[PDB]
Amino acid sequence: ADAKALDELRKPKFSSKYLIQHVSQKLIPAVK
Amino acid sequence: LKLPTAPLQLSGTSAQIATLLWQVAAKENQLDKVQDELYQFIELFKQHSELRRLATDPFVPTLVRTKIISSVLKDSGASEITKKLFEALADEGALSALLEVTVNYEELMLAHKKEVYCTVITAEPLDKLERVELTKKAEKFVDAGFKLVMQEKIDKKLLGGFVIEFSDRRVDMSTAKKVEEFNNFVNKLVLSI
Amino acid sequence: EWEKSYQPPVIHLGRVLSVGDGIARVYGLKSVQAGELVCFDSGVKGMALNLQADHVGVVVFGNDSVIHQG
Amino acid sequence: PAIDAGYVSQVIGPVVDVRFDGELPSILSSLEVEGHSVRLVLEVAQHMGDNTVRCIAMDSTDGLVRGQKVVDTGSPIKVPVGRGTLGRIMNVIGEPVDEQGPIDAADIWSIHREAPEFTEQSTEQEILVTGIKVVDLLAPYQRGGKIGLFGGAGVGKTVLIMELINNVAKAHGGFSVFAGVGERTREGNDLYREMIESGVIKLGAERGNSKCTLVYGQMNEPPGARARVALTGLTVAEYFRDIEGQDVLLFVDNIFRFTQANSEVSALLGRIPSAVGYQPTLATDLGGLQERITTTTKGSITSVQAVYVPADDLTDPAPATTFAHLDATTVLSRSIAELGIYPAVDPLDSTSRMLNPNVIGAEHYNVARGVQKVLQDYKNLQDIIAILGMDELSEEDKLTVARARKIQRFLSQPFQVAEVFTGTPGKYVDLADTISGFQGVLTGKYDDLPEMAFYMVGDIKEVKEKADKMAKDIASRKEADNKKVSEELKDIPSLDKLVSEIKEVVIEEDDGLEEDFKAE
Ligand SMILES: Nc1ncnc2c1ncn2[C@@H]1O[C@H](COP(=O)(O)OP(=O)(O)O)[C@@H](O)[C@H]1O
Ligand SMILES: [Mg+2]
Repeated sequence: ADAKALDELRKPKFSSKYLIQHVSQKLIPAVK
Repeated sequence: LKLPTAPLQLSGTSAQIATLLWQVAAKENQLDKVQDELYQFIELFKQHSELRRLATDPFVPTLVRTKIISSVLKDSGASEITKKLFEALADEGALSALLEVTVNYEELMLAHKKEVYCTVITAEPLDKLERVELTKKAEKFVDAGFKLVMQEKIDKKLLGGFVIEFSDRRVDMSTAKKVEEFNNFVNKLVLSI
Repeated sequence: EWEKSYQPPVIHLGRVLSVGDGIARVYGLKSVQAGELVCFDSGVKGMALNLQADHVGVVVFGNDSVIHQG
Repeated sequence: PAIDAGYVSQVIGPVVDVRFDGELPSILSSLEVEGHSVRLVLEVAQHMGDNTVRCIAMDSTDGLVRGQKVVDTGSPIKVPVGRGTLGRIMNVIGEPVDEQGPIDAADIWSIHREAPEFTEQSTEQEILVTGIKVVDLLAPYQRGGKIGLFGGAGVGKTVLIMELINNVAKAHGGFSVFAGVGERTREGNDLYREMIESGVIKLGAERGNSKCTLVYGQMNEPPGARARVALTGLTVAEYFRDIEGQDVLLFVDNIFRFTQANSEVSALLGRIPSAVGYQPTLATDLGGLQERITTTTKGSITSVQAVYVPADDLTDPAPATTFAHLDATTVLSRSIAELGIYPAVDPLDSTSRMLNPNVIGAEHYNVARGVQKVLQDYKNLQDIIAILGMDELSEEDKLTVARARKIQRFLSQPFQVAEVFTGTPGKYVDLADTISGFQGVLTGKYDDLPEMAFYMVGDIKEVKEKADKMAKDIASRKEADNKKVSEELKDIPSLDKLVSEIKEVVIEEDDGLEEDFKAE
């Protein structure tokens, strides 16, 4: 699925950062 | 060949990917690792524009999208499950289905973690004897041995009491609806008696 | 006697996805029966006609101009 | 019991989807629903591809929740067949609905089976005399063939099939099976009482001496049940043909209801519709039924299948597909039923493969072809009689008009079962007598007889007898009408003496409706 269980992903809920930290520096030469 | 059964059945074509993902990560017992990885990918889609351009643009070729999702997910300790999932979902342009495959995966894991949510909405901040007496009356609405959590919201429209929001059933034990059903019960008798 | 016998019952509710052309695509209602008389919040009744896998089709016994999404 | 216990996924009317975790059933197999009010039997029609079958429900789906467990039987819908079913009424799943205990079952046969092959077919042509004049004259019924009674909505194809039951089904020697596919429930109760009163159905412990098995899925049943009751009647008849090895009868009422039930189901399976609104698989479903009703080498099934036409339309595809599967066709028309003719057999559209000069004789064949020729030359002149009148025709044409008006009235016949509402007693005509009668009217031996003497009489004696009766009563006259009504000696009492004889009923205080509503 509904909208009520899909709006609640707009708030951050990872509780770990081992993916969004490293690949944020890799993505820009990958699209370059 | 031998896949463990999902705790609750679900819908098609986006919930089936979540069913297969829960089955595979339950064969590997990484059921909370890949949930964290999918949450990280949701926020990663939120952060940058060159990644959501891989899911909303229809003029990106599938070769560069497959090679970008492989060469990005080569490293950083990513699971084999999430890597092969994103490879298969980027080969077919199904990266926009991430936001509604992870919700069905969360419903599946919430069925497994044996934990059901609720939300009690009130008028005053609850005190500790109000709360421990609330849990005994709200547990009688669950149907097995679960871990029903109790969320708190405050809304001044109720004149005391509590309303339980289970996201599928609603128990209105409030006084504002008690007096609302009271004034409806009188006026059906004054017109008659 | 109405207060000493007053238990507010648990009610399984569901949202409305879309309304138009004499149907109400109702989200949820996992415990509804095919042909069960459902009752909207505006008072107008309905019948759970098409129990689909992802919603419940509800025809509206009355004017559907009082029914919104949500 | 985690595996082999599926749950209901979705419900669209009479179409139920079951989703399994493993070992989906084969198509055309029967499922059982756990915790339903009646025993609701599903039947798998498709595989939807997400571990999901798409079932047709043999009862109502009102009250199905999308969490109900559904077990598998691992078999199709299997009905109790044997000699013990003789005298029982069965629904589409083989239960007795006549309340006489369970069915004494020799074997339990499924309703889905392959048709008998090409080498098992029999090629035999012997006549079946029915006593009706139009059937035994213009389209003689094959003994062991297929018979379709077309025509729709009040032309008399359900009266005609009761007349065929009453004529052939008692002088046959073999068994009979009546399969009521979507006709009235009242008609099934009428046939049940009329077969108990006639002795082809017996009750008690002497049930086995009966000669008729009833299978009813009548028109109150949901479209899952009406699509399968013809197959159940076929399984009951095919046990007698295939295992008992003896010749039966199989009167299927309203075989259009089979095609219509499959069209009501196939609207909700999401298939693209064919011509005027039917399913795409009309011809194959009707072939897979109708090719099972065949006479093999070991036995015979002589079927009389009433075929309802929609809105009197023979170019509708549901009867026009059925026209190819029938040996002898008996088309009924409403334009002849509005002329008072009964049975309203259309003589220039009802054909048979038995009408051949090598089989039934050149005398019967030439009489039938002459009758068809006279009626067709009459039908060519109908507009000329309409606008220009009878007073300008040729001599030969206004002789063929009189001969055709005599044979149209002569083809009508009072029925042995229709006298409940018409008064005229029914006349069972022999074959050679009606052949000789139509030979006489074709040659012209009865030109000077009145036309209404031919109406509603059995054979060539009774037309001259009705001419003598109806041409007495135009010249019959009595003088003073011989009343002797007044002054009857100790016969008529007074009016108040007859009033005092009447017992008086009491009036029980204004409908008593509250006393027998607070009782429950
Ligand atoms: N041989 C007949 N003689 C007189 N009336 C008939 C005859 N056959 C049929 N009818 C009339 O047709 C009516 C019923 O037709 P029916 O057999 O029910 O056709 P259908 O089943 O298509 O409606 C009866 O009320 C009856 O009056
Ligand atoms: Mg009828």
